[PDB]
Amino acid sequence: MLGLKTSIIGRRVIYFQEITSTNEFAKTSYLEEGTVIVADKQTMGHGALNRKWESPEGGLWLSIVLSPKVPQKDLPKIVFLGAVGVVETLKEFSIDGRIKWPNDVLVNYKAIAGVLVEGKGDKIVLGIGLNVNNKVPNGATSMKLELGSEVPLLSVFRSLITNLDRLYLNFLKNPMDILNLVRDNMILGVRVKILGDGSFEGIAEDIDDFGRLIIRLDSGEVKKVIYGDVSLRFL
Amino acid sequence: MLGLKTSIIGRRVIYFQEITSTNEFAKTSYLEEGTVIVADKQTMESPEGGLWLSIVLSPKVPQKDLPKIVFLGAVGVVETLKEFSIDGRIKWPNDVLVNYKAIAGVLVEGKGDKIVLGIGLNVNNKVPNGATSMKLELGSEVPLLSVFRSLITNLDRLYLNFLKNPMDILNLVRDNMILGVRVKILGDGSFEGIAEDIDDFGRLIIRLDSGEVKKVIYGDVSLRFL
Repeated sequence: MLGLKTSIIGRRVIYFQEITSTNEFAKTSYLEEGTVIVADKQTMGHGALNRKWESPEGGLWLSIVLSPKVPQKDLPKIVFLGAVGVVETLKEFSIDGRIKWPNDVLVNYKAIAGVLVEGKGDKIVLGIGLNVNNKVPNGATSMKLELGSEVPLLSVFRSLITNLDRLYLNFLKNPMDILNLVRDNMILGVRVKILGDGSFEGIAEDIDDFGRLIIRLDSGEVKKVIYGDVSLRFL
Repeated sequence: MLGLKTSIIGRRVIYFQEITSTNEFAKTSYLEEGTVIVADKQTMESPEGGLWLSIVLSPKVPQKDLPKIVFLGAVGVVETLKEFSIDGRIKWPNDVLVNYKAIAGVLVEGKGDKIVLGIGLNVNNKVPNGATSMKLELGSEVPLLSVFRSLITNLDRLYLNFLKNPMDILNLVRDNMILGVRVKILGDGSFEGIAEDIDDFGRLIIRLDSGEVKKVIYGDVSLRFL
């Protein structure tokens, strides 16, 4: 009854009034490629680095099952499809989102969405959490706060699924393309600090052909940061 | 993202751009009670524009009451049609007509612990000769999702009350069914008479011209209006 016209993502959609985690369900259940798992609220949701995700009613919480037949080295870039898809959807609603490498989307430096990718067998699960009408933590934002009006949640879902399907179909053919979209929609030219062991600071210059963040330290040294188990802060 | 607030029916919803049959998927798959299977179209064809869904139910009521599940679907559809100002009436015991034109059909299949309630309703889809749709009745396209929300809400209320008071559904059927007219019952041969009412078991009571009264149990018979 939803009348989705996408080719792969959205062929099937499993909606839950409540769920522990859309990503966990997607990982442990046999689902055909393109299946979208979406819930009104998550009781045990999280994002990258297992950062607890408050997923109250009003937000868009979903996961997508993908099994891309692309070279092994390209498989990691799936996370960027999510970030770019969110940026494209936000633009349709007149909101300018920018990517905080590698998994977050900010609006005027305020967090509005997060992406996470996990694996189970040969299946890849792309998880996305977008603040729409839900209440958000101080410092964060939502489509509702940015527009000063409630936003039809289903309309956001339709828009995002449409954008993700388009990006995914092209990814299967031209997998290097997504990096260019990320590059043009990410926050660069500013100082950042990579947290954790061997912590360092420098200017986030760009991302390379592997999606690694290229940072120029004040000494002139150039470091390439792999995305995945990385924590970054804007200075 | 749908924000359904129902108690059981609609706790989960599995949507398909296309499927062979929502009833077959529901019967075959491991699904929890209340899960709704809905598709834009069924290939084995229920065309795009219609509301094609199946609901997984596990009612813990006496076996003598289970035959009444089909009525939950028929009444639910009638209530939704009335919400859209369409006069749907029940053709005993599983069809809904508008001025004698088919607009919806209900199909229940079960094996005890799992009963599948299937419903097909013509909304914006093209329909066969003699049938009608919500779009044809209202004169314009009807938001399919709005019909879905309305129906799911009605079915959930009807189902929850049925679990506690299985007899209540019968009065809603009587109040919304086509009666007082001649019908032909086809099965082991056939007979004709006036459809008088439904009894406490949901059986159709027919008065033959001879005065004989027959009680029809659905399962291996078909009803035809004359």
